[PDB]
Amino acid sequence: MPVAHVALPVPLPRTFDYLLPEGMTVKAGCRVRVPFGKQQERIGIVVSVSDASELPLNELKAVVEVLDSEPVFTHSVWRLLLWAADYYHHPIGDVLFHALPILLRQGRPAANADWRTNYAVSLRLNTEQATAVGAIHSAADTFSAWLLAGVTGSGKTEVYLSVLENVLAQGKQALVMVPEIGLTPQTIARFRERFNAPVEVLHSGLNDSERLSAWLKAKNGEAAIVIGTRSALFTPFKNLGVIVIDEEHDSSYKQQEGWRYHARDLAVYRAHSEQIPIILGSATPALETLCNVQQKKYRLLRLTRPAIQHVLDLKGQKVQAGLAPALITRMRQHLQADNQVILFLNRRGFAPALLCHDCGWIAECPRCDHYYTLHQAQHHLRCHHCDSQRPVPRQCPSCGSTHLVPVGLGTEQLEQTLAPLFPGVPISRIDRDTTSHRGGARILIGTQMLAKGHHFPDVTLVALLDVDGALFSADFRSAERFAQLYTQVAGRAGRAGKQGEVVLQTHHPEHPLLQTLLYKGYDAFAEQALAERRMMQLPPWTSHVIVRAEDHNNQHAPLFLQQLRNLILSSPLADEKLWVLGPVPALAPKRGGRWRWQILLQHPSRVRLQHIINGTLALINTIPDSRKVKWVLDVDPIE
Ligand SMILES: [Zn+2]
Ligand SMILES: [Zn+2]
Repeated sequence: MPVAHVALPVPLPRTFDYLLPEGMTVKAGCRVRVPFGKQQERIGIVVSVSDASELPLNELKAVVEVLDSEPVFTHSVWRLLLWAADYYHHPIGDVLFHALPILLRQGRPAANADWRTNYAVSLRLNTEQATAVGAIHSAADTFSAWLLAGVTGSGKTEVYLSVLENVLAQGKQALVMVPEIGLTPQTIARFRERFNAPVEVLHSGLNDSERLSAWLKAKNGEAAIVIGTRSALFTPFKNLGVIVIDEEHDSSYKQQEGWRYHARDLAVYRAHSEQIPIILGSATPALETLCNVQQKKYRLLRLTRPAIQHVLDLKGQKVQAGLAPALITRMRQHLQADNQVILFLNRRGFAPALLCHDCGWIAECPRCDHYYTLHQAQHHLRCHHCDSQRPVPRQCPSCGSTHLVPVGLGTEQLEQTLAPLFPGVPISRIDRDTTSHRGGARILIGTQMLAKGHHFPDVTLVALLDVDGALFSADFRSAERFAQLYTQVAGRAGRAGKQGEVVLQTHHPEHPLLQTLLYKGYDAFAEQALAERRMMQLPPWTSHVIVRAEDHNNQHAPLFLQQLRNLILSSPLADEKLWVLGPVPALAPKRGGRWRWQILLQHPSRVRLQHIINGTLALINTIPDSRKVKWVLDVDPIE
């Protein structure tokens, strides 16, 4: 009598044991229908089969039905999901079901209702592009990870297409991932045209039957290329030969609710498991990717080859609605010409800092010298790093001025205060934030990078009002995000024959990172920022895990996190290189009627930190408050 160890779609980090009735057989990765709870039945996925259970066998119930004779996961996806459930510390049943098409989550048959033998290659690459294609061509049957770095217009997409052509010429399949925002009509029609082979485009418009039909075609070899967003990483393939991740830095590859996986990292694990090349492409590569190049874990392939810009010093200026006087003037010049203007601000929920508008002084924690977070309503400064607290001072202590201003505020009523300064001028946001156009003069308000397929040809002035927020944020990654945005808009501004203008406002135009970025470029900024991350022992040079908790009384969550902190620190694996910081309020400390708190775990070794967390979680029942609180583990947070 075998025992099936079954994963169910429930938020418990365990499997559930069932007996197989005589005559019924099943294997790992097959779905089953099983009893669950008092008198309910659910679909589960068999994780393994053995002849034993931790419970007495006479306490086990029987599997009702086996749904699959062949598994619904290929090996490499199965190995990736089991590895990820452990590394992200997420319930195995939630991981496995989240990776399936909806119809298969529901228990329906994995069924509905070639190009290989005769592949026809249907173009002049430059030297640099041919070197890149050739390097991946020679690397085709073992694992290797490549950063393809080149500004927009340097020909990355043509390298991708030639690599794919070579992969299809081998009779192998390909996976192409693009950001959520990336599946444009032009992009898609481009791919489909180049390949005389079936291409499946997993775009968010697809209904569940079409998503299953594409899954089946990739699994059985009928589709040559699957193009999709972060979840396409779970696509089964018969014979996968390459993975391409376009725009590898984009934050849409990190899932930030439920299972918080990072598709970029999991795609590299998948390439290592399938023993194939993965190409990560970007005009503004993430620091962790540049760190992987410097450490020789990734290989670099570089592709190489005019807007007016002004940096405005805010110090002592008579601002109107957070806009420098000289910027207001420029905006009037462009608006009078019937052109459009984009203002970029920090993201809503940004945790503001406090600085002197006259001399530039920034409020800093005296204990640990990190920049303070300003809480205006409560007239408090609070340190996100060490949790110290001070009243807001009446005077700058460096110069004596009373003109202390918050930095990093979003479009807080700014729509209302911009209408006075620009009467009769329509105002409109452009952020994809729609709670889950083409004309003359207009002011556009943005808070993040535009999509690669998202252009506003009638914009001739971009203003960056997010500089101070980025530089003096309590989030160490904000400068990196700002550098990536700046490089995009500067590149987009007046690509040719359309004179563009970019204006940056800051109280610190001389800031050394900003100077490197503006006059030496992204790559130089990135080398400098990476060196500073290393000195500070921050990601990508150490590993971080944030434990986030919330409550309805501003007491349960910090108490639970204090206790979790002590339990972590008491781990037999906890050494001198482990830091556990906090508890501290989240950078958005309260949303709804909930208080949000966190601790940060930091270690140089990703695997050691994983083992420390594993030992802590095996003892989580030692902290009974763990069930009085909603809490999650966020491994490798992008915060
Ligand atoms: Zn501090
Ligand atoms: Zn001052």
